Amino acid sequence: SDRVAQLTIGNSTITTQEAANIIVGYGEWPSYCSDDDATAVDKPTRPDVSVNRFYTLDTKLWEKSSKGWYWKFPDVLTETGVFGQNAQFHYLYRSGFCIHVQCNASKFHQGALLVAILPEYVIGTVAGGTGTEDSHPPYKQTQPGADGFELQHPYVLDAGIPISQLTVCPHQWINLRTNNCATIIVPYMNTLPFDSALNHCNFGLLVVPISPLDFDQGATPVIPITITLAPMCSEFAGLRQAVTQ
Amino acid sequence: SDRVAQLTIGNSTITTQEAANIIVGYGEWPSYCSDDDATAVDKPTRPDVSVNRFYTLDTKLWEKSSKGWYWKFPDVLTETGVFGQNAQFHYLYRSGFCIHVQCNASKFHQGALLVAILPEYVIGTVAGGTGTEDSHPPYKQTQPGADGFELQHPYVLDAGIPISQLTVCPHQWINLRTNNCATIIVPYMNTLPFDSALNHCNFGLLVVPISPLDFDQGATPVIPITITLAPMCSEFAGLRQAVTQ
Amino acid sequence: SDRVAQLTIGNSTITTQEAANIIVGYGEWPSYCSDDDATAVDKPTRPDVSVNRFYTLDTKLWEKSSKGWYWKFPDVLTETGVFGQNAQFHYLYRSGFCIHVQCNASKFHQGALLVAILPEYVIGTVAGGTGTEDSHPPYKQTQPGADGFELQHPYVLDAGIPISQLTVCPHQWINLRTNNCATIIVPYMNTLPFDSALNHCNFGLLVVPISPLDFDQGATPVIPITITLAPMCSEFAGLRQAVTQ
Amino acid sequence: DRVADVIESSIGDSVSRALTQALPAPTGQNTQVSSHRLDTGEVPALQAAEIGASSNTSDESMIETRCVLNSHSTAETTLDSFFSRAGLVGEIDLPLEGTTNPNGYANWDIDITGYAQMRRKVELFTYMRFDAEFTFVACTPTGQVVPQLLQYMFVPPGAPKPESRESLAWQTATNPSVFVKLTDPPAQVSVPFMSPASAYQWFYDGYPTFGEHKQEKDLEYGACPNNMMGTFSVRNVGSSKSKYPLVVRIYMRMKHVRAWIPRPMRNQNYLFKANPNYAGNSIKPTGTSRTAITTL
Amino acid sequence: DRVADVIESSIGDSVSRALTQALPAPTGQNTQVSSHRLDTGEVPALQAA
Ligand SMILES: Cc1cc(CCCCCCCOc2ccc(C3=NCCO3)cc2)on1
Repeated sequence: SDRVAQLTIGNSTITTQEAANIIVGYGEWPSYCSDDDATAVDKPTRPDVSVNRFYTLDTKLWEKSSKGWYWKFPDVLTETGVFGQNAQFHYLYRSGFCIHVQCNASKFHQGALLVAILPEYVIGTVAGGTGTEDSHPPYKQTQPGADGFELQHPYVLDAGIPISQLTVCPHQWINLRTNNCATIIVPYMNTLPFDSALNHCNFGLLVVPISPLDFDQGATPVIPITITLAPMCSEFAGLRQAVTQ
Repeated sequence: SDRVAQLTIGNSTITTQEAANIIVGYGEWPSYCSDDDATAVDKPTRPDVSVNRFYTLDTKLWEKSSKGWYWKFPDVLTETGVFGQNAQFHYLYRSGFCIHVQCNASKFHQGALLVAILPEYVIGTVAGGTGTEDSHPPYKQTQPGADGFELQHPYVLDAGIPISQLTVCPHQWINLRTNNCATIIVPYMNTLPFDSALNHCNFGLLVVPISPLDFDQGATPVIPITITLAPMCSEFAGLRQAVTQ
Repeated sequence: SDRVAQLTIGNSTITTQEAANIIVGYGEWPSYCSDDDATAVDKPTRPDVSVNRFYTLDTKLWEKSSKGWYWKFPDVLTETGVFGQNAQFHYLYRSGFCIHVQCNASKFHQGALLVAILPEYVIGTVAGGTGTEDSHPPYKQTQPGADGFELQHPYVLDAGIPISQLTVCPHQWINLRTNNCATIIVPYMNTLPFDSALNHCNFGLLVVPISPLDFDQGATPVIPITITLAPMCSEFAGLRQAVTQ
Repeated sequence: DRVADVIESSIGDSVSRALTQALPAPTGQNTQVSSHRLDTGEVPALQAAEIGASSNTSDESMIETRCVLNSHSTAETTLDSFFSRAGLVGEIDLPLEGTTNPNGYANWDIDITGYAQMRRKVELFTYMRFDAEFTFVACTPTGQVVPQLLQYMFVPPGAPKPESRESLAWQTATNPSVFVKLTDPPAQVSVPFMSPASAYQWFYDGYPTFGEHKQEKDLEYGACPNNMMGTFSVRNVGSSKSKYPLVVRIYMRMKHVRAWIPRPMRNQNYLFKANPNYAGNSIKPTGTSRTAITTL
Repeated sequence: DRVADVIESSIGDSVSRALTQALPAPTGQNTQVSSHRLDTGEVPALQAA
């Protein structure tokens, strides 16, 4: 009664028989915005079930040489579903998330993925190699939406910070000999009650292989990793027309 | 405390470490015949332990192409043991059963057998193929005793009825990745308090592979299926000489 | 909550995830010497943590043809650690033991070791083969210390007694399909409150393969067996200079 | 005032934990009624020998049983019951002509491991404490009873061992002697548990010397001085030749027995006293043998 | 006076064990309110056919 679990939100239900408990980001469940914390004077929309549900957005293939991937969050879920819509029509957005990364293999396979939540995950460039050029990461890299982006220098999280310390962040590992999925529940985290789901990304989801995937030849070599996230306590205010970016 | 089990009757004890609970036919434990339900005025014999025990009657080999087998019941246990005797000497017989079908394989094997109890399992012929001939199934087919009989058209249970629906009958599956045996406990079921164990068969035991047996070559290929049944609350009345049929 | 266990003494901690309970020799925990059981009038030393701890003394390799090994006890732990010292400086010694033999393999390996504690384990010679010569086992054989000694005729425990009966002694088996370690806790057992740790060995540790090690080729063939013992309630009296033997 | 780890420090607990208690077993256990049990979760028949404990499965849970009031006694299987039976442990010759024991006297080292029947019984346990009744049956080699007077003297280790039939030690001023005619019924005597240890030790895995332990001294491995009770000396009471060839059979019967640490029963033939040596080439199986495990 | 195994001998019980009871089903079962449940240990959706 700790390795098996079921997550049910909206009209979606995730099952898992090898999970390793659930992490609750910074030990705080997602809440709605207080009356004294808010400033936007208009009564917000709380679609509830139409947006607070499990969107299974992407699948990556883990290979004996994969570097790792990340997904910026507020964004990843735009354009997809009713959530996407409310995020485009409204200026202000607010919401916590239930992230469930899954990836299974056999008892004869081995490997270990680090799954973390890095708030305000600002990306940096290699500065033209030498460090004299003041380059900047492109829209395609800082806000990749679904499909995420692949890391080029995971050791420093493409941002000059050691991944060795990335665990001071809500994390969970996917050790194949132990489990087959991670489950983080992040609350809304920003220095503001609401912000634009479009141009600001509250945090990134990191999935990095720290202990390389490996298996004797002959065992199914296609080992996918699938991301499934679900917004929680979604609130929207500041209604205008629909906006893409 | 649900996958392991021990069944003890008479002087026989069955052990199992991968069973999947016990089914009790139509939710009713086998009982003796009430004083107001009976008609036979003679005081019956209730041998108890000498006949209420575990007879391990047969073994079949499951093959990547097996069609399925059945055993008619009241009968299967005749000629074998003290039960057999009381069934031949007495006209009237009454009794419930504890059927335990077992079949194990490795964690590297796979397959799934359907194990059902079909009451009044009347067998039918293919009617000479075309359907113009009014043929009838032979004694060797309708009352095969132990050794059972192999199905020729399992899809219709050799009786023109879909096996797809056979589950409205006390059943249990033997999925190799899950268990290694089925356990059904059928009560006496007939429209009469007692009947002749000889010419009437209260129900048949069906064992059909719905998901074919399969395994990579090199793994032991002899996968047996063994039937073990035990009468319960056996009662006999109407004593005469011994009769075979 | 019975297959996993942790043993902590002194500054040593043993972990095990496949153990099969703990045996307590003759159902008695090691105790200190009573005031009415003792005779040595000098106040003894009870080093406690400096000697009551887990010494991991030896490793043997189990092979498809290994005969078995033994270790005489009081002795095995001399020369090694602070225990060793107190055993050399003092004439009188007293102490119980927590013996933990470990040996793991894969779920694809198979075998079974008998692990027993034989008190006053006197060794005997083959008597020159014919039985006319009154030979005697050498110091190197009766008191092998760590490294133990290999049995030459395990069937008779090199002492003319059936190993088939060796189980009337505190024992435990290491069946590879079941566990990966044995844990015996022997109390001090002698006909005296204290005795010389040097020239008297209270009991021997037997580790014999009764069901031969075996595995299909290609699976790691180096299967070690490691002995780890820990003195308990060690007491020493009769202090003089240091003595080796 | 204290340091806590000192106030706790359970170091110095003289009492043994136990875990098990002794219960009354005057009769064999009775059998209570059993009935069919068809249920998941409870599996008596399933055990794990690895643990190291004997299966605790009751007849009742293995088959439907009747009720039986077992009043069979267990008195005959006690230690006093089992061991308190006289048996031969020593034999002594006092021949007229020979090289064994002429001169009319003999010194028998008190060691009961010289006769296979009795030896095997006791070697069942590692330690044993008890009193004993020694009986001495003397007569000529033909079993013929003769009018001769002997003197049996127990000589504790340290006392002067007689060097001749007319030795001074036969004054037996403190040693306990017994004078008997071979025509009188066998002499019999009660002997206490005399040992510096708390129990005699059939097996002593170690040495007594404490020295070098070379090859020439491996003679002492297994020799425990707490069992060397001294010698038993006998002599025809006189100055001249006995006139008759004698033999004394020594029978010991234990009583007030306490035994501890049972060990495997002797499997092979015995070769020497206080030494478990066995014939290397003639290592016979414990029991009988068949032609196949599938036939009787 | 008796033999025990005869005093127990449940042989002759005319009543059937049951295990299940019949309940009133005049209408179809109603649907009560549900909310999100994110917890380990409880898995309704998981069954064993
Ligand atoms: C009168 C009179 C009585 C006697 C004989 C007294 C004999 C008392 C004997 C007690 C023997 O206890 C034994 C314990 C152990 C062993 C032993 N032999 C091999 C190692 O153990 C032998 C005897 O002599 N005279």
